[PDB]
Amino acid sequence: CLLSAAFIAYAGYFDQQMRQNLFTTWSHHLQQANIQFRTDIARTEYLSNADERLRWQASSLPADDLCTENAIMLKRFNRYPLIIDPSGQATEFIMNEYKDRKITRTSFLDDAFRKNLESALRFGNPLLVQDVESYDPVLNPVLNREVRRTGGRVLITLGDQDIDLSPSFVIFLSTRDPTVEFPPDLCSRVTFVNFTVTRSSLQSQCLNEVLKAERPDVDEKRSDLLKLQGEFQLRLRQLEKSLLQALNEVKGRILDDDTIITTLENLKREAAEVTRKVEETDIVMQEVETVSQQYLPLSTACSSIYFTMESLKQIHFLYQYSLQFFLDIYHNVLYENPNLKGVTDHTQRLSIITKDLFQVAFNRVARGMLHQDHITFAMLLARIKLKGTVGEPTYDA
Amino acid sequence: YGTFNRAMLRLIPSLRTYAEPLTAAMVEFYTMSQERFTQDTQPHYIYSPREMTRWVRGIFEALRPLETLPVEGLIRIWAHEALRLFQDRLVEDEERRWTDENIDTVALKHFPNIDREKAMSRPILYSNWLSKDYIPVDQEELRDYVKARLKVFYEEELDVPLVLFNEVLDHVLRIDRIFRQPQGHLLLIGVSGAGKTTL
Amino acid sequence: DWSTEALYQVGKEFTSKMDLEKPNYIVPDYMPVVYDKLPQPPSHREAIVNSCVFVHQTLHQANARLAKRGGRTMAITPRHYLDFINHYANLFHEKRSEL
Ligand SMILES: Nc1ncnc2c1ncn2[C@@H]1O[C@H](COP(=O)(O)OP(=O)(O)O)[C@@H](O)[C@H]1O
Repeated sequence: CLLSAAFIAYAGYFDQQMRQNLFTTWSHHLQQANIQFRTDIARTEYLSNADERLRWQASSLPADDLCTENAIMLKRFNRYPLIIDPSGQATEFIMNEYKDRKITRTSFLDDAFRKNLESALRFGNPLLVQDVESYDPVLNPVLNREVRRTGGRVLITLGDQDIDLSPSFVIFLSTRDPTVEFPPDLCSRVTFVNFTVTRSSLQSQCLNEVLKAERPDVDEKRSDLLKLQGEFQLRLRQLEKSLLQALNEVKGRILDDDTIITTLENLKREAAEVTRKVEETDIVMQEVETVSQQYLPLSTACSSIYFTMESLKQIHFLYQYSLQFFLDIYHNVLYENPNLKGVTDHTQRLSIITKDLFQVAFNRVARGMLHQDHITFAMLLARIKLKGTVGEPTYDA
Repeated sequence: YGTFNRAMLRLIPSLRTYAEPLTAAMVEFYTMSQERFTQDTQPHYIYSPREMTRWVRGIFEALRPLETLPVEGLIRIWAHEALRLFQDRLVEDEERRWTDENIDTVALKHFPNIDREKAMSRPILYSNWLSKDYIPVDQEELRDYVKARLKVFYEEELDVPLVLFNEVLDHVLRIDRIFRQPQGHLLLIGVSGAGKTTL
Repeated sequence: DWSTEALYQVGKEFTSKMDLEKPNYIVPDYMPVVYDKLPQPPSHREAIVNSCVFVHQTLHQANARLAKRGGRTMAITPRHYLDFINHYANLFHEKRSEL
């Protein structure tokens, strides 16, 4: 619980790699001090449930682990969040999650921003406020969660007048530019959650997608191991309570004994496999780790090539490329590859995928490039491949 | 300030003999305080004779109702005023220490025939809550009194709990001391959320 | 800003109503995060508070290192520590209740 609370309260502004570094530092310190915390805790799963996760997925949320951690932060928060989102997916998710509670949308530059504020405050309506760069100081009494008690009410001093707090007024601040800084007073009273993609986040995305496409057996097996923590344990609780219900309903009618025996056998079999799943918890980890390590160079190459494409803006203003463009390139080379049919080796398909990735990326990028910089992009791609490949000196000097 | 010190120590003849040593120690420390803590380090490291005037004024206010005070009490008041004037605005712990050892060594050098009561009583806390006048108080008695006052204040208004660690007590004493005088304008500077508005 | 002993004291006081295990708890601590730690081997509660203040110190160190490698860091305040303590209390109570 200490590790989970530290992750929720502090982490959220940093990217995936920095979050992992902080988590492993805290875990190493905790295990050094002989504080009993379960090892290999999946903070994504330990702080949520299967139904909530699938509802998030169905409510327009990406399948990335970073997005699930951000959703966890958006659910378990004591200070109202400031969603940093270069894209628009986070706002779509926050509307889809609070649609039933008539979530009102507004902006800090809206002339009727104030009216929309006490309007939601009076009736306990969740409010999504965007464009937080032009921050309104009038929210200071709200963000601080200051309350005054009078006659059994809870009043807030929204300006000179007073408005009742109402049961649930949850506000969501947000922006769209990742490269913005705020004064520390605002930063102290707000929970920072960041949706910005980086090298590590895109590397994780590409690794997950390539493990989903190629070698689906390992991907689900890793999913089974991750769900082994609480999902199966919780799942069999329903069968146990249904057994209790059947026992009280039958009132000891052994006459249709096979009936109860049926579910009894179930409570046997699904137990054993779960216990069985406990046994190979370790040995599966090295298998999944090795399979992931096999596909790691492709993910690193994907991250490097995408960030090279993004940074290609500095040569010429015409070289503008979006993350969706590289995602389309990756999906085209992974699912629409003419060279991948008729070959099934799990080690040649990877090489074909890498080669075709580089080739199709060059083809799709150079067509929007003048015929005096194709050599530059090809050289950058060759250097990226040389860094990625194993068995060759880097020639850094 | 030699004239000011002699007139200030007229409240009792047992302290007049030390007027010249007190002035010399007061000037020496100031010179050292002006030698270091230059402008180009932080934008508020200025030290004018206004600090000396505030020094002798505070000492005179502390000695106004007190009578028959030994020399060590006068040195304690002098050290307390020096701390409250020349190290409240310091921004790093190393300079706070530098000030502490330097005030200690200046007092030792200019007063080599005194007890070291201030050394053991390093906190050097003065308050007028427990006693009517401005008598130095113990850390724990002040903490208990502030705890009782906070217990009353919780139900009085702003029912938010606070913990009483030593820096809170020091800051409360400083702000009360500033609020006493009928010109007190305060500028609390620090990280947002450390307890400026609350205290 | 709050010092290490202030952080330890506020963590100790706010985590008082946390009915912590305090088991046998072998203590190979060796962590001098706070120098006012008990010379006798600290209990589970005090070790948890020390770990909390150590987490805060690590966040400060991480911010410093990030600022070294090209800025893009955001200030951490004692309000962050208070929120962390409140999250710890609420989450621990919720987890213990369901178990
Ligand atoms: N000594 C203290 N003990 C416990 N909590 C404190 C203390 N000082 C400040 N706080 C916390 O800080 C919050 C208020 O901070 P505030 O005084 O507004 O900071 P600032 O003055 O920098 O704006 C309160 O919720 C309170 O819990």
